[PDB]
Parts: sequence; structure tokens; C-alpha cells
Amino acid sequence: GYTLWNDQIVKDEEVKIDKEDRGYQFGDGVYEVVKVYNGEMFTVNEHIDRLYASAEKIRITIPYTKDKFHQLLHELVEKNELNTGHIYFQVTRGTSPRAHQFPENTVKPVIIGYTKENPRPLENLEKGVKATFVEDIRWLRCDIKSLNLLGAVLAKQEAHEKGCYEAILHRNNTVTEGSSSNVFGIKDGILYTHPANNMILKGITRDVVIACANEINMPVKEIPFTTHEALKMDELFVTSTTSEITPVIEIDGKLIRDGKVGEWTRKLQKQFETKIP
Amino acid sequence: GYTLWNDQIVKDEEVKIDKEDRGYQFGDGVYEVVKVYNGEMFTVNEHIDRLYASAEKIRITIPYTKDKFHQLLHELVEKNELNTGHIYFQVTRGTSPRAHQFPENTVKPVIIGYTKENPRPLENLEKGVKATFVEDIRWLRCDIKSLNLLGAVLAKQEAHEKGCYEAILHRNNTVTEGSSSNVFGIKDGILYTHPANNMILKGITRDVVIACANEINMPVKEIPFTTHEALKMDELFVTSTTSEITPVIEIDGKLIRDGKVGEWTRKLQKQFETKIP
Ligand SMILES: Cc1ncc(COP(=O)(O)O)c(CNC2CONC2=O)c1O
Ligand SMILES: Cc1ncc(COP(=O)(O)O)c(CNC2CONC2=O)c1O
Repeated sequence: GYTLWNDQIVKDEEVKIDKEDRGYQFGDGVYEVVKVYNGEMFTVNEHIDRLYASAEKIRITIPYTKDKFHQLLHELVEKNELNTGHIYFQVTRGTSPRAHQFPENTVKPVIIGYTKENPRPLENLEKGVKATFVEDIRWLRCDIKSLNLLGAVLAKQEAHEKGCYEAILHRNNTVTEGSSSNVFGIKDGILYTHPANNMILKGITRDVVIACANEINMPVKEIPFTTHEALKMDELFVTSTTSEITPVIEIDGKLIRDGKVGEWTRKLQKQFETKIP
Repeated sequence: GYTLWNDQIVKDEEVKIDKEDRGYQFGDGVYEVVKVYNGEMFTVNEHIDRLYASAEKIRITIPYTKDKFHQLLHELVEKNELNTGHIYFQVTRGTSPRAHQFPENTVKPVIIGYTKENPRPLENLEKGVKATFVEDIRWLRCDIKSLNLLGAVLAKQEAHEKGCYEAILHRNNTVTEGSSSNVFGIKDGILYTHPANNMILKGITRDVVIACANEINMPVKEIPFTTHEALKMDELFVTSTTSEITPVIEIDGKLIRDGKVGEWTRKLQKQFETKIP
């Protein structure tokens, strides 16, 4: 297929990364993932906004305007004939002789973007999945969507080895987010989720779900809960650009309530469905 | 020059890195830096043992034996005609379609290694440097020498913008290590340094400096110290494969004692000198 390399659309084969690209040596870069539903990009402006926000937090100046980057993404979708799946794009500080400090503001950032066909995980949305609690050992700037994802890969692998779909991370027993998602809990018609601070990534899906809750008049409390309190919830689910609204019906062999998708989780999924292209 | 690429020493122009190499997308890899003095590698075996340990901690299997990696670095040094500088080598989990969890055991790791001419830091070793305190916000597995270095690059940059050489990190007021070095303090002829746990990298230079202390009858206590205690030290200095033993004479405008390189630092530098090829 075709890949986005800076401001050019090229065949995958023509793309080569330099050994001294800062994203290869320091994980010095940021990224985003956007879901495409039948040719249309879902919440593309919000993801672009967050990419530029993440870049700014680590002081990376993206050389193109948001309008140009938007046009670039559209061209990438049209050329790859992407129907349903997602676009992955990242920006690193650039190539420069190895040194921890920033280069000389000449080094142009390196932008890489590509597509992948991937249907909605319908079966997981319907039946729910199994999860597991894993100690959160990541750094203290989880609000930045950077390429430093080693903590998340190790947590995801521990989950996959136990036959679970996602690892629910916790710091001192206080639930934060999943290795690649945000976590929500419902008790007596009230929606609970960790507030948006340096401890979690302010997910775009997470925000759309909170909007959906306000729309159906379901109260929301952005208050942290513990692993033990999570097990005492009536319903539990995780959110991500790829997972959408995935129900968690079991954690470490302990069923959530009856082990069935709850009443409110279905009302949110239904309200979410109205926003999809 | 020539670059070590997997098991072959090739021309740099022939090396091609894939966009889906896990080192580029997740910082999923480990690395090392070996110093070379007039064509001879310093503490090679120590650095090689650590590379294998680091990889082992994140479940990466290096396909060659330690003997083959050593002859390869030797070859790399011969081919590049390296006199005094360093070798940089890294190992990533490999190339595989983007997914957080480990790929199938069929994918082989990617190994990259190269050299750089860089003289010994004469001025710094003789006159000492200025450092600055920066809060440690890195992950909790600092004992692994991985490519997830964004926390370190932001700290080092903060230090450079202030006119400082190194950033001395502290986690909840307890001094851990520097953005790219280990930190030592001296009070009453006693050597103090943070113990080797998940909070710091067990540096090779660090261990050598501890071997040097025992050789000159100097008592060593691996007990952590706070920022307030660091400023009350008689002597302060940082260690690393490239900085060797660099004296820190000031931190944020506060002189360490009289602002001159102390007596025990010099003795330690003198003893270290006897180990250099
Ligand atoms: C740690 C973490 N928290 C939350 C989310 C959910 O954010 P969004 O709702 O905006 O998607 C993600 C998405 N991470 C992704 C999405 O695909 N691959 C990733 O690395 C994540 O990695
Ligand atoms: C965080 C950190 N602690 C300690 C050390 C000192 O370890 P050694 O004594 O074994 O070198 C380093 C060296 N890091 C280096 C050395 O050069 N490039 C780097 O990233 C380091 O990055």
C-alpha cells in the first residue's frame, strides 16, 4: 500500500528509517490512531488536536498546519482505499547525531502514517471480555501520548498470557486505565471514571462516552475507585479508538455482578452508535 | 563508515530500518555504550553481560552467544579504524505488524551498532561541572537499560537550557541518579550512593568506582540521600561510560563546599586511570 512520509505519499517499499531517528533511539515522539468507518474518519479533528497537544508538551514543532495535516490524512485514506479500519500516524523529533538533549532547531521532524483494514470487534461488544489487574509501573506523564510504551506492552502481554483481553492498571490499588484503553464503572446508574490528570491518557472515546452519558441524563462522577471497589461494581467497561465500548464481565476469575452486560452499558453503546458515520 | 546490522558489518548506506520495528513504535528494546581507548575496548564483557540481562528482563532472546557479539564489536572497531570514542549498540524485539503484545516467536530481533570518535572530556574532568535538580518522573523499572528514554531527554534538556551539564534526578526528595549518569556523594571520607534497585541503573562505571574505593581503603555505604543532604556533602560527582568520573561543583547556584574538585574525587580519578587501556 502507500505510506505518508512527511508530506509525500509513497509506496511502502520506498520508506526507510535512519538509525539515528530520535523515535528509534529515545522513543522521542508522539502518535495517534483514528478509526475509519466506511471511508469516513471518526472524530478526526479531536485526534489532530491531541496530536498537536502531545507534540507541544514535549516541545516538538510540527511543520505543517492542522489543515494541511488533515488534507494529508484524507489523501492517505483515498489512495489506500480504506473502508473500515484505522490510520496510524506518528511524529518524532527527527534525525540527528545521538545526544539526549534537543538537536539544533533545523532537524525537521519525521512524520510516518499508514492504514490497516480492521472490522469492528462486534463479538467483544456483544458478549463482553475478561480482564486482569496489573500494577501500573509507567512514568508520571501518561497525559502525553508518546512512543514510550514499554510499560503498556508488558502489561498487555501479561494479560494475553492469562487468556484475558485487557490489563486494568492500578497504582497502590487505585484503578487508572487499561494498557490501551480507559476504564469506566457503573454503580446504581452512576458512571465513575478516573479524572483526567497526568495519571491517564485523556482518551477521545472516553470523552465521547461522557458526552453520551450527559445526553441520556446519566450522572457522571470523575472520581477514582479501587480494584476492590471495581469488583463491587454493577457494570464495568473499557474504551479506546479500536475497542469502542467493550464490556468487562469478569476480572481474574471473579464475575462482575452476574457476568452479563449491564442495563446502562447497553444504553451508552446505543447512544454511541448514533455518532458513528 | 560501517554499521553492525544483525550479524553482518555492512556499509551504513546499506542499513534499512522498518517503520513497524518495535523499537520505533514502542521503544521496545535495550542498549549499551562501550568506550574505546586507542583501539582497545574498556570493560567489554561487563557491558555485554548487562545487555543480555536487560533484554532478559523484557523477554527478548538475543540469537547469538556472548562470544559472537564480542568478536563482532571487535570487527566493528577494526573496520571503522576507531582510536578513542565509543560503540553504541541496541537490540529491539523486531519488526511485526503493530500490536502491543509480543509478536510470534518467529520474528528475529534487530541489532544495530556503530562507532563515533569522541575524545575524553578533559576540561570537565579537571575543572568540574554545574548540575541542576529535576524531579524524577520516569517509569519504575529504571534497572532496565531500555529505549524508553523520553524522561531522560526532557531532564537533560532542562539542564542544558539552564547552562548546566547534568540533571540530578530525585524521586520524592531522594536523589536517584542523573539523566545519563550515576550520582555519588562524599562526606567524612565515606562514599555514598543510591542502592541498585528498580529505581536506578546499576552503572558499569559505578561498579568500577566502587572497586576503586575498596582498593584505596575507602568505606562505601549504599544508602540513599535526599536533596538537602546532597547540598551538605563535601564532594559530589557523576559517573558514566563517557563522562568517566566528572566532578559536580555546583547545583542550582549552590556551591558544593568551596566549589573546587575535592580530595577523594581526585584519588578516585587517579585509581580509575590505572584501569584504562
Ligand atoms: C494508555 C491508553 N489509554 C487510553 C487510550 C484510549 O484513547 P482513545 O480513546 O483516544 O483511543 C489508549 C489508546 N491507545 C491506542 C489506540 O490504538 N493503539 C494505541 O496505542 C491508550 O494507549
Ligand atoms: C540513567 C543512567 N544511569 C546511569 C548511567 C551510567 O551507566 P554506565 O556507567 O554503565 O555508562 C547511564 C549511562 N547512559 C548512557 C551512556 O552514554 N549514553 C547513554 O545513554 C544512564 O543512562
